[PDB]
Formats: sequence, structure tokens, C-alpha cells
Amino acid sequence: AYNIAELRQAVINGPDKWPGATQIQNEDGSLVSLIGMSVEQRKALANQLLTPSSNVSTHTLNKK
Amino acid sequence: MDISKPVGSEITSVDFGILTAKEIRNLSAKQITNPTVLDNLGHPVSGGLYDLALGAFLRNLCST
Amino acid sequence: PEDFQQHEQIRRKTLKEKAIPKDQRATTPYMTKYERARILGTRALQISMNAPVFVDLEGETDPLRIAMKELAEKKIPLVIRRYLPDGSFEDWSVEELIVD
Amino acid sequence: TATTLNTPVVIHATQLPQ
Amino acid sequence: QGMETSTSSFMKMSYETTCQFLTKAVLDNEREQLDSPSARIVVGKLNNVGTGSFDVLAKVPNA
Amino acid sequence: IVRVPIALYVSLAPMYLENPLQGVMKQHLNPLVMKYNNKVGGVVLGYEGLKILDADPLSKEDTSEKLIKITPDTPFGFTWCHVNLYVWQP
Repeated sequence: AYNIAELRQAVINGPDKWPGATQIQNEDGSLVSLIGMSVEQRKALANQLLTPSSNVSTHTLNKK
Repeated sequence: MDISKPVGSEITSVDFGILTAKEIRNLSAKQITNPTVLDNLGHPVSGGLYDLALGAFLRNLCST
Repeated sequence: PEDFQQHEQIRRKTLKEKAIPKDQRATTPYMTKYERARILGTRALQISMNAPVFVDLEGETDPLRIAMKELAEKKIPLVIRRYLPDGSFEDWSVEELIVD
Repeated sequence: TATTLNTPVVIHATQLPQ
Repeated sequence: QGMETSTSSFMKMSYETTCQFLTKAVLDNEREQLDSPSARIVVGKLNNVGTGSFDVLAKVPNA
Repeated sequence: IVRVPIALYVSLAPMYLENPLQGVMKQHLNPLVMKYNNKVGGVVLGYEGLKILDADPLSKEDTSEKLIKITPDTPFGFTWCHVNLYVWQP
């Protein structure tokens, strides 16, 4: 809850603009790479960072 | 290491011993008899060193 | 079902012998550098996983800084289990220990 | 599915079924 | 030769002459508790020195 | 219909530290209901009397606060918990 201010901007900045983000790890362990993505897709992904999980098995977990 | 994947067990100690001939005959998935590793066409020959019961090998599903 | 109960009773009794009572601990009253470092690290790891926070975040985003802030105000809900070479141990809450 | 966050690490019976 | 006597087989194996120490440890059926700093690296456990010389317990408010 | 007392070794996330009992319920016990369990012997229908075994042995059994051992690598805690399962075993 205290992190989405910086992590959202890091996801938006992408892998080739420091400070930035290179990967997103969902609760289930999916490793979505930010390398081959456009800025619009990165904004869509960043807006879904702190979205509560829909799965009970990972309801105690958050993305990375 | 992933901090979101805790491990519940832990190795406390190890001890050394001889692997008796009776147990290996039971744990084994297959024994090797032909000293030819793979036949023509590059396929691993069953009963050889590269057997599908010893593990997946070069895009071939493990028989075990 | 009965073998497991015997094992459980044996293990719990052996642990109860190990535990040094609160009025017999003879170790240092201060907190060692390693103890403070691991307290901060574990508290930061917990905070990073949406653990409840007992301090006010003055616009802080570093979990380690949150842990340091809680350690300054002695609001960390952790316990150090100091181990003697025999295997007997002592329990000190972070509040009881005095930093530096 | 079948994770340490979902299933118990070890489960033992304490007493006989009653 | 100086280290010939020690409870941790992994240390003596990792130092030198791995096979002689391994034979001595397997013929004596020795069991090591993973207490040496070198022994815990083989199995991949937290060390027993410094920050690994104690445990950390949480105080959960509700029984 | 049979009540079986069991002790399970279960994990606890940091988000459930203030409510460890409800955390054990929502993590390990609620998914265990209405599903046949091989280590019990039937269709688990419910649980009752959940109690956490304390990490320090010198505390009483009536203490509201207990100790949970945190994993060295992760922030997760692990503890033994006793509970009576109501199960229909066919």
C-alpha cells in the first residue's frame, strides 16, 4: 500500500529508463516480462499492480 | 530464492552408509544391457544408457 | 495415532527442559549487532508482505526504514531465542533488550 | 495449488476416531 | 593429519583428500549434525555464526 | 460422522499476524472442508477447537499471546495446531 507510488512509475518507465522495472511476478508465479512491451501496455499493467488477487490459494500474496 | 514460497521442512542431519544391492534393484526404473547408447536416426535405444525410463532426453518424454 | 502422540509428548518435554526460565537467563542484557541486524531484516521482510504496521510512516517507502522506525520506538513484536551450545535457550523480547 | 500456503506441511492423527 | 579428528565430515572432505575422508565417514557410519560452517553450505542451511546464532519468534496477540 | 483430533504443522503469513487463528482457518482449514482427505480418512465436514502450540514451553495454555517461529529465509511463521475434525468417512 505504501509502495504503489514508486512501483507504478517504475513499471511505466520500463526496462530501459532508470529508475525502471524489468519484470512483474504475479501471485501465482507468472513472470510477465516488460522488455517487449509498449508504453500503453505498461500503463495498463501498472494500473493493475495493487489489484487484490482473485485466487484463494494466493490471497495472502502480493505481486513483485 | 523467492520469499513468497516458504518451505516447511528442513534437513537437520545427514548420515553415511553403504547402498545395498537389494535396495538399488528396487528403486531402479530400468537396467541397462546393451552397450550402445542410441541407434540409427539418433533415437535413444531402449535398454541402453539413454533410456526414456532414466529421464527425458532431447525432446522425448520420460517413460517413468 | 498413539506413536505420534508419544513422539509429540517426548519432543515437547525435551523442548521444555531446554527452555531456560525467565528468571535464570545469564546472557548479556544488551542487543548484539547481529541480533539487531536480523531483527531489522525479519521485520522488514514481514512489513513487505502486508504485515500490520505499529508506527506512522512519515512518507516512507523503504520497508527497512519502517523496521528501523519501529525499532527506535520498541514496537517490534519479535522475540530473540538465544541458543547456548548445549541446546538450551533463552527468550528475550525486543523490548527487554537495550540497543547499544 | 498444493503449496505450503494452502495445505498443511504435516498432518498427524492425535487419537483414534471417535 | 591435524584435522583427522572432528565431528564434521563435510569440512574434512572439502579441505583435501575427499575420498579417504568419505570412506572413513561411511565405514564408521558417521552422522554429522551439520554444525560446521562448511557442512551447512553443502546442504544449504543458514549458518551458526553471527546472525545465524539465534532464532526469531513472533508474538501473535491472539491465542 | 466422526470427530478426529489431529495436529497439523502449518504456515502463517504476515498479513494474519494479529489474528493467527483466523489466519490458520482461512489458509489451511477452510480449503480442507468438503474434500476427502487421505491422511484423515473421509470427507472432512468441519473443524472445532483450533489451538496453536506455543513455541516457548514455559507459557501457560491460557496465555492469549504465543510465539511462532519465523522461517529463516522468509517472513512466514510455522507452528503446530491441534483441531478436532468432524468428518464423514464412508
